[PDB]
Amino acid sequence: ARRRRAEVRQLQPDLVYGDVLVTAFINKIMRDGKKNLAARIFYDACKIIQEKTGQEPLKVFKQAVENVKPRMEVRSRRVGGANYQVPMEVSPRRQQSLALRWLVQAANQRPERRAAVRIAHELMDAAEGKGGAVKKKEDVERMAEANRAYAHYRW
Amino acid sequence: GKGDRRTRRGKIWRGTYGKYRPR
Amino acid sequence: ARIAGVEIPRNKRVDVALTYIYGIGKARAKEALEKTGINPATRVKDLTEAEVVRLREYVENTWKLEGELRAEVAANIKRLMDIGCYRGLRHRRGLPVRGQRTRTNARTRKGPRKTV
Amino acid sequence: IRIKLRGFDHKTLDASAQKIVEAARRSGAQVSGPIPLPTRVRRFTVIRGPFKHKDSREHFELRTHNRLVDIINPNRKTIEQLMTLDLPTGVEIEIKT
Amino acid sequence: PRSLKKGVFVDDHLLEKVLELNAKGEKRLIKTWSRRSTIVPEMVGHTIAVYNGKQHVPVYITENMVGHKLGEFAPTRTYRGHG
Amino acid sequence: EQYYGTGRRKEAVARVFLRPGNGKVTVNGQDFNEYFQGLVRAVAALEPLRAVDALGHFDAYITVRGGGKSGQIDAIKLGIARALVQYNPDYRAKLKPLGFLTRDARVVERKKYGKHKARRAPQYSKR
Amino acid sequence: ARKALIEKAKRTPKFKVRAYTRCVRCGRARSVYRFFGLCRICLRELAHKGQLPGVRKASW
Amino acid sequence: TMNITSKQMEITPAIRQHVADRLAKLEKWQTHLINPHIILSKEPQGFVADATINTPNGVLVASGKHEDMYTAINELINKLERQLNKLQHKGEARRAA
RNA sequence: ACCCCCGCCGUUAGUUGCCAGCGGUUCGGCCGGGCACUCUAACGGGACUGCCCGCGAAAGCGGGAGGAAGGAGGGGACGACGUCUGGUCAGCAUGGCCCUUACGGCCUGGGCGACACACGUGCUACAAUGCCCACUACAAAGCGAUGCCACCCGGCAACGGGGAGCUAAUCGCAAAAAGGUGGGCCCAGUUCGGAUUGGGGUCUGCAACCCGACCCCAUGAAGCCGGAAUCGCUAGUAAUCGCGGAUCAGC
Ligand SMILES: [Mg+2]
Ligand SMILES: [Mg+2]
Ligand SMILES: [Mg+2]
Ligand SMILES: [Mg+2]
Ligand SMILES: [Mg+2]
Ligand SMILES: [Mg+2]
Ligand SMILES: [Mg+2]
Ligand SMILES: [Mg+2]
Ligand SMILES: [Mg+2]
Ligand SMILES: [Mg+2]
Ligand SMILES: [Mg+2]
Ligand SMILES: [Mg+2]
Ligand SMILES: [Mg+2]
Ligand SMILES: [Mg+2]
Ligand SMILES: [Mg+2]
Ligand SMILES: [Mg+2]
Ligand SMILES: [Mg+2]
Ligand SMILES: [Mg+2]
Ligand SMILES: [Mg+2]
Ligand SMILES: [Mg+2]
Ligand SMILES: [Mg+2]
Ligand SMILES: [Mg+2]
Ligand SMILES: [Mg+2]
Ligand SMILES: [Mg+2]
Ligand SMILES: [Mg+2]
Ligand SMILES: [Mg+2]
Ligand SMILES: [Mg+2]
Ligand SMILES: [Mg+2]
Ligand SMILES: [Mg+2]
Ligand SMILES: [Mg+2]
Ligand SMILES: [Mg+2]
Ligand SMILES: [Mg+2]
Ligand SMILES: [Mg+2]
Ligand SMILES: [Mg+2]
Ligand SMILES: [Mg+2]
Ligand SMILES: [Mg+2]
Ligand SMILES: [Mg+2]
Ligand SMILES: [Zn+2]
Repeated sequence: ARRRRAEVRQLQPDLVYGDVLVTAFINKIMRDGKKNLAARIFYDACKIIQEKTGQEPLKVFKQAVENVKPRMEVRSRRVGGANYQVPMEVSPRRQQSLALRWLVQAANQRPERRAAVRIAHELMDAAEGKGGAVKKKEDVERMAEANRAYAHYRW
Repeated sequence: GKGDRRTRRGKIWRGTYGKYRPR
Repeated sequence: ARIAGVEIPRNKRVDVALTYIYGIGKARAKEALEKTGINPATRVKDLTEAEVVRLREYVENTWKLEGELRAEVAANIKRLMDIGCYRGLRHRRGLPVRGQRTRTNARTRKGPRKTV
Repeated sequence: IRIKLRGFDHKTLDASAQKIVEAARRSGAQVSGPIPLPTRVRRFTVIRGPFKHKDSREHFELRTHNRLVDIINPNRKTIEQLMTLDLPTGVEIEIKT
Repeated sequence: PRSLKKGVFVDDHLLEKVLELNAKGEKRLIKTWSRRSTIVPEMVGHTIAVYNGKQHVPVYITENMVGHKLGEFAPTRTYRGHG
Repeated sequence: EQYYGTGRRKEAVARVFLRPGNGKVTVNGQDFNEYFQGLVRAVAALEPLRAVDALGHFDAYITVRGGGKSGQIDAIKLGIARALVQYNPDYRAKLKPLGFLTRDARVVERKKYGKHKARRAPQYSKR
Repeated sequence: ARKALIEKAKRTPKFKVRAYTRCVRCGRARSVYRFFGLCRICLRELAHKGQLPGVRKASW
Repeated sequence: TMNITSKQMEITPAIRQHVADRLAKLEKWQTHLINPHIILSKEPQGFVADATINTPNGVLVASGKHEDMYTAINELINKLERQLNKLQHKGEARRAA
């Protein structure tokens, strides 16, 4: 809002990994406030990314994050008589937030049947650098680059 | 289906009891 | 054209497969499998010919089905429309039969919209 | 050996229990203190205006708070001078045993 | 519908009139205000004038029309269509 | 023989009974894990003693009533945290910056006339 | 149709169902509280004057 | 599509159709007239034609009053036009600088 | 600001509520016993930018401590002179105008539920973060003497017949549902979805044709996430799950 800037809400580290980042990612899997169901699935998935790829789910997770954190993005801003695609670097805060959102989203766009599976797989592909999540990330960065032109119109 | 009178979930909604939800 | 005039979905559970007969639902499904001694969970694909003859037999000779059912409903309404009762008047005019509102909605008996 | 207090006003239900507490403790012998029973709430909601204006109601309530006392070892020196007891208007009294 | 435990219903002020016509043998114009009333096997062949709100409707009764009420054959709303 | 705190959360209240022992825990005569079976939220109901190296050193007999499976969990977290600070008042720091020493007053906000819940307004239309 | 109507209400019916609550104060056919004998407008009015015991404005 | 309310008056499908025809003047602009709403009323003073229309860049709200109902219906239109035209071109005003 | 609720604490209060430890424990806090604790409903306490540092002419603002709560603690009640010739003569009151075997009054019946169409608000969905059967938990606020009805029985059931408890912190409505363990469905217009219709019953009621809610058999639609446009919500909120009450014979 108008006056002072909002405060970043602090998450209660998860009762399996104690990771602030992990918490957020679950709640992004959360639908109708049914948190436990969502909590289940995250862990379910780790079960899968442990067996299906033999090392720490956790570590894979934070890599899928660093590999979907977009660094520059565009933010529409009309100058004169045209709407310009203006290039700007994403706040640290927002890289997370986005990279979370896209991760889950990319996942639900998949054909394997349980949500439990997909979140694993998407988190698997995206951890390396493949994945429909990264495809959103990759795209967001080309949009920035292409428009390097209009970057003195940065605010 | 919260509106199909013919289920457990349904008789809860319509606020009744029947074969699919006895007491 | 097996049981009872309709060839039921194979590779499905007998109880739901039997629902794909006109005149048989979740109810009558439980019913014939008790009264002919068949697991509801066995796939139609895996029914003993004996179980076929058991199943088919009970079903055709106990409940009005398919064609004869439809003609009953038909003639049930045939009369209902010919006799001239309000229950039949709505039947003749495509309209709704259960005292519902016809100013708005009423679309399933009426059918996708007719503009002026 | 017990009295029950039902009224709409609380400065009075408390004041009258308080005095019967004082009546039978003075006058012998044991009194199990005035117990604050949970209030049963009759609420009224009503559209403020006379015509239309659905989403501007007024909120009304009717608190009927409860009170119970016990005079434990009875001793009808008390049971006498309770027929000589000063009860306010907005409270009704109940006795059984 | 109406419970089975109770009795299949006629207004009494009609039922008697029905049967007063059984003694002498049918058939009269029975003007009526009784849509409330079931049609009865004793009513067959008669022509009762059923009131719909405006009119006493001439209604002939037969075999196929017994379970229904008296208001079904004097419908109440006039509707020739829209436009 | 015993240590007590009172835990509260929404309409839930937690009565905690600590008795040093093998570390084992009970809720309403029922086993802890048996009662919160399949609720990952659980393991931090026992959390504050971990803030003070106390997992196995104390047992817990616990009554709880009212609210829901989770606020209940939360109140237990308050109640056990409450008791360790009577047992050991040098436990202020190392429990309060972890915030355990407080009781979040965040309850259901009231449904108001003219709205649909506390805050969800009804849907209108200019045109 | 008013006093004629409030009057038809006061009197005992030709059948038991036709019991309908009127306001005792204004005659209102609708929104009539059993507990008071009043409709919600009247209800609100006396309660405001104070002529309704225990009845106060609820704030919570 | 398009709706008309005749408040405490009785009007004809003729009169209605003319009103359809009148709002058409707005069609010129070639933007979307979404659920236009006309309300016709009689004051003591003469009649009143109200109107409320959403278009992709905003709403029209207007009120014509006149001894002649038809005239009131037109004045309504004159105001609506103006609004809409300003709605479609207030954008262009600031193109440069 | 003074009033109410929630948040922390203390006082008073101990049954119909509570049960930490002893004794029984008929295996039900059931009894002894106790008010500790939980609660209940009343009375005070507490937070004041008071303290610390810094910035400040000041008011104040930034920040740390102590505390359950910190800068207005979260919510409520409360709405200035006025505005919209805003709404209501159909709540009522009311000037005036108007009716007088009728523009009043009573009743039966019909209508207010009409259906080529258009709009607003909403319920349930289109499904696997899902649907179904089973079994297993955790609320709160309310209501309840032609009322709530335990429990027993007939009934697939709605219900019906018996029949105990309670003017109700006792007795009842009562099951909370989401949720939890388990099992079936395996991506299908389907075990999705539950409209429409046939048929058979239940209850209220003088009476359910017009026109009631409910149960069961059968039927099993549209609908594969919605154009232009557009609504809400800043935290215990939105989302999602059930529960009560008013009015009320029933709905
Ligand atoms: Mg995406
Ligand atoms: Mg279904
Ligand atoms: Mg749903
Ligand atoms: Mg079928
Ligand atoms: Mg209906
Ligand atoms: Mg209708
Ligand atoms: Mg509303
Ligand atoms: Mg409380
Ligand atoms: Mg567990
Ligand atoms: Mg809520
Ligand atoms: Mg009058
Ligand atoms: Mg009635
Ligand atoms: Mg009434
Ligand atoms: Mg206007
Ligand atoms: Mg201009
Ligand atoms: Mg005490
Ligand atoms: Mg400040
Ligand atoms: Mg103020
Ligand atoms: Mg005016
Ligand atoms: Mg008047
Ligand atoms: Mg007048
Ligand atoms: Mg009448
Ligand atoms: Mg009628
Ligand atoms: Mg109406
Ligand atoms: Mg709706
Ligand atoms: Mg189909
Ligand atoms: Mg289906
Ligand atoms: Mg009816
Ligand atoms: Mg289709
Ligand atoms: Mg599909
Ligand atoms: Mg959508
Ligand atoms: Mg959805
Ligand atoms: Mg759009
Ligand atoms: Mg806000
Ligand atoms: Mg409800
Ligand atoms: Mg009720
Ligand atoms: Mg009711
Ligand atoms: Zn009144």
